[PDB]
Amino acid sequence: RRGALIVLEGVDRAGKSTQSRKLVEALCAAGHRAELLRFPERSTEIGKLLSSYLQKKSDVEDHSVHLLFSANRWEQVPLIKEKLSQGVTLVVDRYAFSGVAFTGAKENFSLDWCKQPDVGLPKPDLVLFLQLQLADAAKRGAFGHERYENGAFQERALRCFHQLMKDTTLNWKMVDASKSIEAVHEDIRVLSEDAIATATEKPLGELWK
Amino acid sequence: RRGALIVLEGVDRAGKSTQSRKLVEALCAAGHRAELLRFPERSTEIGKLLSSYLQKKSDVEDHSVHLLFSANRWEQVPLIKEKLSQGVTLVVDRYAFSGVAFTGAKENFSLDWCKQPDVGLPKPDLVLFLQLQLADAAKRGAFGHERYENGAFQERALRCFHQLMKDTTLNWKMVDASKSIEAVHEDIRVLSEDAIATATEKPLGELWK
Ligand SMILES: Nc1ncnc2c1ncn2[C@@H]1O[C@H](COP(=O)(O)OP(=O)(O)NP(=O)(O)O)[C@@H](O)[C@H]1O
Ligand SMILES: Nc1ncnc2c1ncn2[C@@H]1O[C@H](COP(=O)(O)OP(=O)(O)NP(=O)(O)O)[C@@H](O)[C@H]1O
Ligand SMILES: Cc1cn([C@H]2CC[C@@H](COP(=O)(O)O)O2)c(=O)[nH]c1=O
Ligand SMILES: Cc1cn([C@H]2CC[C@@H](COP(=O)(O)O)O2)c(=O)[nH]c1=O
Ligand SMILES: [Mg+2]
Ligand SMILES: [Mg+2]
Ligand SMILES: [Mg+2]
Repeated sequence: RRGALIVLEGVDRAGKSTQSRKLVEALCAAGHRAELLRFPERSTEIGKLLSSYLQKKSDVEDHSVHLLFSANRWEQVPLIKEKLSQGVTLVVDRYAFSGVAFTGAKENFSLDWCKQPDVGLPKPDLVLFLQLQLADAAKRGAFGHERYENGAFQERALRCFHQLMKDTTLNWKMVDASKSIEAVHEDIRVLSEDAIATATEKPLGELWK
Repeated sequence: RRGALIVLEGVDRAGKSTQSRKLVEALCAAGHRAELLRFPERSTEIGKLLSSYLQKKSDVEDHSVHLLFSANRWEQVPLIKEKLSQGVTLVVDRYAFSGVAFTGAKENFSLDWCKQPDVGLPKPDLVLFLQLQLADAAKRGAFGHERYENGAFQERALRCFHQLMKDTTLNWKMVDASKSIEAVHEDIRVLSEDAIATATEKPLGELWK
């Protein structure tokens, strides 16, 4: 009985990390085997290049960095497939969607080109998109100092996210991330319990193919 | 008057590195501004991951390593465009073709998927393919100990190379690499002088688009 692959995507400060963490804790408290993953995963060789780039300690050509973000997901595929096959549900804090939306926000990057490297990755059974008015998201304190942490770039990534959501091959679920942390959690949790109960029914798919 | 982008591809031990070196020396002796590049370029962060992988000091998931080889070319695009625009012809010892042929030789890698990351790179004005009977190429001493240095894998990369050569958007030129080092050089050199003289006539193209 395989585990489910559940991804959280969403506007900046939309609550992806808080909800990913709470979701795993709640699933495990309700007797599921669930573990948390995030992207980028900064602990590998690739991830350390990505962390330095996001912190602006290094500059990386735009196509190269896009490919490194994708490679960073592929290096985890063997582990993802193994965990799911063993019945462990995986909750993932950002995935290929963020990859495509962020590079796709830069000038002269087509969505098609941005998606290709991630074609074939493990297909999520559930993709939650935490929706929040960009302005309320900036009221969630203030912008950090990493790359992309500005208003104009975020609006352009949001547009790309909306294009990806026309992709009917994927089980997208909109979440109203403007509610309290606990109210948002309870929405996410019920949609996740549903997905887990149906993921044991059809094999793990392949993304964008 | 832009420089030309000339790539050498070819079967193992076909003579790509020797000819790349001789070609640059001859072009410069004949008053051209020409410089040598190679892929993978093992001096960058990415290139050191690639060198360790090829030497088998490290194992890398197959999709991730394919993307790293491509990223390794994109990190050099800014320099490639700048050099060509300044009138410097660039002689390149392996390029995206080797990227696609080598991963494309592994099971379950489609040529389409393998080409995507390199879509958009600077399009070579001339692609020389050094042809040699795989057996005569093994008579060029013996196999080293790096990855892919075996007979069965080389035949499968050669097949992929032949599929890429049906790509009429590219100026492929077959070279008979079984002749002497000097005879092969003289063939390559004349085809290169021709390409350089025509590359000042149309803008640098984009690969596979
Ligand atoms: N529903 C919520 N209401 C109010 N504040 C929240 C809510 N969810 C999270 N926060 C706070 O807002 C900040 C961002 O939350 P976080 O879960 O880190 O978002 P995130 O989407 O992962 N951000 P990022 O990784 O920067 O895109 C943190 O201080 C959270 O405590
Ligand atoms: N035309 C030739 N005839 C005979 N030996 C040659 C010829 N060209 C190169 N060699 C020798 O064959 C070996 C391989 O040459 P090299 O130029 O390094 O090939 P290469 O294609 O770059 N190999 P690789 O990088 O391993 O695919 C070297 O010892 C060369 O001196
Ligand atoms: C997964 C992924 C992410 N991104 C961006 C989103 C914001 C930043 C991470 O920020 P956090 O580490 O704070 O989640 O990195 C990309 O540009 N491409 C990708 O493939
Ligand atoms: C450019 C490139 C190369 N290759 C392989 C060809 C043989 C080895 C390099 O060997 P040499 O360093 O000895 O040329 O690396 C890939 O697998 N993908 C690529 O994108
Ligand atoms: Mg977060
Ligand atoms: Mg060589
Ligand atoms: Mg396509």
